[PDB]
Amino acid sequence: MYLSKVIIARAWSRDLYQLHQGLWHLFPNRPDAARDFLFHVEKRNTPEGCHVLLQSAQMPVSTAVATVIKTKQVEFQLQVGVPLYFRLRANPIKTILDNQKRLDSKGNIKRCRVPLIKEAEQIAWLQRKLGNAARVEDVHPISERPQYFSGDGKSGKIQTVCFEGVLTINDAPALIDLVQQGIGPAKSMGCGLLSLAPL
RNA sequence: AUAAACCGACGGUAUUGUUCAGAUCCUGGCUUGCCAACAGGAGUUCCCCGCGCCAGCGGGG
Repeated sequence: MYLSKVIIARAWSRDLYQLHQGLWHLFPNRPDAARDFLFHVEKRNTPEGCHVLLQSAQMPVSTAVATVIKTKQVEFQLQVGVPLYFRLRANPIKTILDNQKRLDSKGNIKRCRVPLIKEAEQIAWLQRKLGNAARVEDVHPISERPQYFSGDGKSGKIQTVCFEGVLTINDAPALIDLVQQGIGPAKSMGCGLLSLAPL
């Protein structure tokens, strides 16, 4: 597992799709299939590009558009019952089936993921996702701008929520699994990266 | 097919050498951009795949 800080040129950073496709070229294997990586956008505006915190299973190699600043080999050593700081940009949703009777490819009724617009439901979603791995001691749900994107031929939305707070570890391997694999949908759109720190 | 018809105005040639546009000059003095203002109602968020479905839960992009 490798943790890095990467910057992407503005000309290759208009949509989250462009961020994904641009970050992709740091690991040349086809088809891996991958992503074996997660990332979190901290600064969105140029120059030089957009700053990103990239967790991966390989060592990134800088390209023309994607520039690595620092790289780290890291082993998460988590102890039980220890208070920690956490940050997680996530996509809290509810899969429901459409009030409009739109049709998918199979001729059945289409489903839609909808944002949870109430704090209680978001926090409930969070502690639910964590489960027996950890218990949320304190949480700040930061409301973000709705993100839009393009490609391949579809224009869609990703409403994100940025959780920042304190938690306590109950089970370490489960939490390591949560960090490594990611939490929630839109993992390719810069969600699911759980960042931890000591207080 | 007409004072028409047939029917070259043709050949040869550096415009050349010399030349500071120079010296003098504050654009200065006087100026509030002020008065009024919840962003809140909203769970739609576009494409696949697996398992559910008076519910929905996930995995990819």
